[PDB]
Amino acid sequence: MTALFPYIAFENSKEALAYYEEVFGATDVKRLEVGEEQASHFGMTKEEAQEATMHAEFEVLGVKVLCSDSFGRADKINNGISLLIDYDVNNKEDADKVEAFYEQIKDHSSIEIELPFADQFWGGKMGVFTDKYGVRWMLHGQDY
Amino acid sequence: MVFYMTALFPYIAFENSKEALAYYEEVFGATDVKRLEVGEEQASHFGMTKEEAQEATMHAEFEVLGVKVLCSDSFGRADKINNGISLLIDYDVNNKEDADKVEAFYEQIKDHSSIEIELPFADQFWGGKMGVFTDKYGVRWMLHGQDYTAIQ
Ligand SMILES: [Zn+2]
Ligand SMILES: [Zn+2]
Ligand SMILES: [Zn+2]
Ligand SMILES: [Zn+2]
Repeated sequence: MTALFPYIAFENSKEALAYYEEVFGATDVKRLEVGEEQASHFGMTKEEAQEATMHAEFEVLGVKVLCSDSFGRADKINNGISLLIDYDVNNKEDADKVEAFYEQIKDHSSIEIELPFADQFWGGKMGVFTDKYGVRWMLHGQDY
Repeated sequence: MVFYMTALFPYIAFENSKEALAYYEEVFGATDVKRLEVGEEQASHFGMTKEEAQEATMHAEFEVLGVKVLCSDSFGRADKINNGISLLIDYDVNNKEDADKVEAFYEQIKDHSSIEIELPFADQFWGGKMGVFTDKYGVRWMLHGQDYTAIQ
């Protein structure tokens, strides 16, 4: 029923969505552009509107992230609020996906590794990194 | 046999999570508050006094409208909280139990002195409800009611 979603204000969500699709393996990408009619209403050209995003979404590791363009109204993305992806180390399907995702992302030039993804002394796995847009991601594997 | 599904949680870096947790308990009606303080033994390891460690938080959680928020102290390492990443609470307008809780929560929070209303919580032309506000810590919350009845 009730669910929480981060809602990110990107400078350009069109670019950011292509980045997550390529670097993070993001799936189910949906993007609502500023319509040709809406261009005049917002105060932009036909081309500027085609590049702009009203509302968007993408799934990373089966979790949904919502986003929209800043339109010069939002603050720059920082690490004050990080996105933690929690998974059960005893759920093979998810555990393998997290493994594959990290394997594919760990060496990427856009990714800044804060804590390499690894098994922690008291249990589970924990990894921390920041992407080129400044989003801080934390991968948290727990034993339930 | 029993497994949990993958879930996303915001992880907030507060200057003081102890204070912030009391604020959410009081102003937001936050429930299931759990706080792990810096232990007396850990104080020396962290480079702080016994008192400073009792006030400090290593890990914490709280529920608002049945959704979980994680947090920890900044310890001067994290950036100041802004609206680059907002927290959207999504619910069904046609689920009376949840709809009433969202209504009651908003009614209780709208007039508070800590709360800055960006968009009053209201029905939207194309369907559902939407409301937007920022708290004293700079967290931007969005309330979003969805109608799953087709337009046609
Ligand atoms: Zn959509
Ligand atoms: Zn852990
Ligand atoms: Zn806990
Ligand atoms: Zn809506």
